[PDB]
Amino acid sequence: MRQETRFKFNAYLSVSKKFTVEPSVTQTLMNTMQESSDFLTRINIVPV
Amino acid sequence: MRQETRFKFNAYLSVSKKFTVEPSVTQTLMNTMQESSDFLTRINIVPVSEMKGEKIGIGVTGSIASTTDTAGGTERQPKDFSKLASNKYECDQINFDFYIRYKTLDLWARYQDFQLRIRNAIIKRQSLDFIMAGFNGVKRAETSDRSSNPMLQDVAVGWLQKYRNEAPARVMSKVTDEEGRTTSEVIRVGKGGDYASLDALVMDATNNLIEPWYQEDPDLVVIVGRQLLADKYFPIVNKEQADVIISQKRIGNLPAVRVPYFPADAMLITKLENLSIYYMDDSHRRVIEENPKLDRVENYESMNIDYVVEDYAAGCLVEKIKVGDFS
Amino acid sequence: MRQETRFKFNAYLSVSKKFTVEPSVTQTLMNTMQESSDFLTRINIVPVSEMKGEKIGIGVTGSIASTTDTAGGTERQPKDFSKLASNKYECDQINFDFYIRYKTLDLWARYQDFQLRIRNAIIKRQSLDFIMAGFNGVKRAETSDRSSNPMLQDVAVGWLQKYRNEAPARVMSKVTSEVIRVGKGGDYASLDALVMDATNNLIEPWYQEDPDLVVIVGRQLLDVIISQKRIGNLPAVRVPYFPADAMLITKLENLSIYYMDDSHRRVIEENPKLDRVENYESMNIDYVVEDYAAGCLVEKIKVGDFS
Amino acid sequence: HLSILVQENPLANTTGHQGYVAPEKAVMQQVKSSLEQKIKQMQISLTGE
Amino acid sequence: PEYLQPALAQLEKARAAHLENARLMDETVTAIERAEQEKNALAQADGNDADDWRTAFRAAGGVLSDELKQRHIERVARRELVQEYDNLAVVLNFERERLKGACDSTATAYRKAHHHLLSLYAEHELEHALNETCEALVRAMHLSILVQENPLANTTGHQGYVAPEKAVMQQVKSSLEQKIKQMQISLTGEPVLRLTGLSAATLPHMDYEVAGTPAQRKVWQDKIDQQGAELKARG
Amino acid sequence: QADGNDADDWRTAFRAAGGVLSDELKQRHIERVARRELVQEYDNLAVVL
Repeated sequence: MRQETRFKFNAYLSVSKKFTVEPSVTQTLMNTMQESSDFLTRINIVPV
Repeated sequence: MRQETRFKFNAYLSVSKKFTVEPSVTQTLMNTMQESSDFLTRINIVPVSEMKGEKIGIGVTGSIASTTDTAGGTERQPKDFSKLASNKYECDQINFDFYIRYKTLDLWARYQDFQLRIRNAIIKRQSLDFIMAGFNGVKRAETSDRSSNPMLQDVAVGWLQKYRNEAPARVMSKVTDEEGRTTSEVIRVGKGGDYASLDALVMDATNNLIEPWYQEDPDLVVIVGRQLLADKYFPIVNKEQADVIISQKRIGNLPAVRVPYFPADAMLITKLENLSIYYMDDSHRRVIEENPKLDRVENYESMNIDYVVEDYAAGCLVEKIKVGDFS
Repeated sequence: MRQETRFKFNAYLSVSKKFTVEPSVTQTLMNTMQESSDFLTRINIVPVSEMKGEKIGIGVTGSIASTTDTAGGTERQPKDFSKLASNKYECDQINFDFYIRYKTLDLWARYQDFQLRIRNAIIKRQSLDFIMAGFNGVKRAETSDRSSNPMLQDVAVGWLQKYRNEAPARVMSKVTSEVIRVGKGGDYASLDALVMDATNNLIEPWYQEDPDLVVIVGRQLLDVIISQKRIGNLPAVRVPYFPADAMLITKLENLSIYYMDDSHRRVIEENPKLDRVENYESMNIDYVVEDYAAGCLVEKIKVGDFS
Repeated sequence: HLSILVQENPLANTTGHQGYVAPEKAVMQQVKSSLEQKIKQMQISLTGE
Repeated sequence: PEYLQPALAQLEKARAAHLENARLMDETVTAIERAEQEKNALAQADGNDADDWRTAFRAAGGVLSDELKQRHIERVARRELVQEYDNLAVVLNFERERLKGACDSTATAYRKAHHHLLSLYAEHELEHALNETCEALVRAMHLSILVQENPLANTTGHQGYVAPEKAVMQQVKSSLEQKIKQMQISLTGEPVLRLTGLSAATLPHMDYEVAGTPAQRKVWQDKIDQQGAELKARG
Repeated sequence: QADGNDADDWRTAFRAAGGVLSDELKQRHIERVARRELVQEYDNLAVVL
């Protein structure tokens, strides 16, 4: 019920491969590493 | 060490009593609740931005000095600056939830200035509730019922239970012997008991149990309930012969404070800035409802908190106190 | 007779609280630390540009006037002005070395007012340590491990050790029973007889009638707080750290610490081999009692009851 | 005197540091009360020459 | 007696307990002293025998037969056996520790019981001596009050005209306190000479006092339990 | 196990007789330490086996 999720859901009342919370540096490095190998491409890596 | 932290430290190289981060809603509500009562003023309500991790240190002091022959010999091994006994806090949620009937709501709304009165009333009802739940409350159990636990003994683990099951050998619950593991279940304090009076009790307790560092401190308080304090100061007034001795209320050469709903058969000696409560930054979720099935307007509020004593070696508590004669 | 003192004294032929040789950085830090606590305000801390010299006499009095038969044949004998016993002293080094861990560093870094809180914490933590080592310590060992010596007893020599070591008088620990007694069955009254015997027998007379004489004893047998009721007509105080079973009668300006100027080395290291950031600091200090007069102490007492 | 010698024992004072009345004054107040009660409840007869 | 008689044998029981405790204490002390004084002489004799064997073996060159064989193995046997001889000291001290703890415990218990009995006796005696006798003083004080109440008695004016009751009470208090201060206690009485006197008379009163207050006792007991659970790994 | 039992018994019997001993507790102790030295290869044989 945080003041952001209610606003984001209320606007709904009126794309599934990458998530990209915010473009930080650790995320860029992780994307590079997962792009390097091939098995990491089919798998799902996400930040939290 | 982290990016922003490394920058701040490099900048370090080249009111200070409370902690703030950013102006938000939960922090504002907590600050208001603190300013409401008086006991919450002399305590640390800290906002934290993590569900589990390390606690910060306040009022911790450790002797850090030595001398070493660096000239042709051993090296200099620095001692830790903030290393406590055990430190792992786990914040959890508690929620309040109430309702007003239509009749009472109408009666109140009839007169002006009712919203402000309601707000102040609920804030006052909430702060004292924080206190009452904190000092009591052995363990937390989901689906807490208020049938057989009227003293609010099931919300969350309290400071007393923290001392009980986190750092033993700092409590006193029985008089024992090398052969009698329980020579006395209860600590009798009277003319014939195991002591002379509460003064000697708190005296040898603050002598033996707590560490020598905090032992010599300009700030120590003996938190005790109301029944025991009045039981001690009553036979003084009930005599025939000076009334200032009721204003300061010192016992065992230590100032004494009293908090509501404190258990009557125990007392805790410690400095009043050592224990604290942590709360998540943004978890104060509040919703309204106007269902007519029971013609009542209800509301729910939830907040994630956790009580914590910072350094367990600061104070100690004695439990199961009984005053009598014991001829 | 250096070319500066003759010029400064010759100009005299034609204010007592702070000294301030020159505004350096170690002096500023020392002033800050002494301003932090309260007990350091009443005490005297001074700098000195050399070691093993003379004690700057502050708070010393006496009787200088006399009379002589100048015509009979004798002559006026100029009694000394700064007459003291063992005016020598020294200076030693003491270092604080401590590390902060990364996680806790992040925690402190999250909130506001970070550097100020860190500075105040470290200043307080070392300022308390100065005192706690002052009234204790009997050696100058080279290891000084804080395991087998909980309170600081191996860093430096303390006032209660300088008294016990230099002047074997001015301290009573044996009446002849070994340890003195106090009580109805002891060798004295409760406390007035003992404190009166002390202030009449050991401390010199022309320091007795002083408006600043103070008895100092720990929190037992009772910042700094003063007891309103004087025990021996003298106000009683309690200092934070003190061996409870002893006490000393003296002024509050007779004690002092001398910190060698321009000796303060602070370095910080960051060794990621462990997950910590270390900080070393080294200074040069020595404790000193100004005058061995105006001060005595009783060491081994035991209040109670006897036959 | 025996009562005083008993009361002087450390494990005697029920009251702590506050109101720790001296045993002498305590026993004196006790005897004074127990004597004045008798002197008040009694009367003076007249069978004396 | 006949009212504190059942409350009296506990004194004798605690007395016997403390006596047995002190006896065990001195027995342990003399035992460790004997063990140490014997260990010293045994070590010295071993050293002397070792020196003699070494020089005799150096005399006979690098060859030996029919001798210096049983002697050397006997010497190394003694050297191996002195290990536990020296080891026994630590278990003896650990055994003495809890003994001294129980000694202080029984000492303080006996002291408390004695004080309680003495207090009960003194209270009963004062009550029975005030209620029964000392009645002529009451009528004397009544007559004195009746005299002092007359208006032609108070030499003090309107200021400080203290009531005659307070005056006669202060008078009797002073005249009684002077007597109670100048006098002393004599031991010419069966019950007071039988068991009473000073606090106690034995060796352990305050010297050790390791337990003393119950809190310090608890700390010491916890430390002793830790030490014992540690030592249980060895002999 | 037998060695441990014998060791316990010897230790308590020696504690009983005080800090003095003669004509006994001499062959027993050296026999015990001999067995303690001999069990070494007894345990060692496992690795070669």
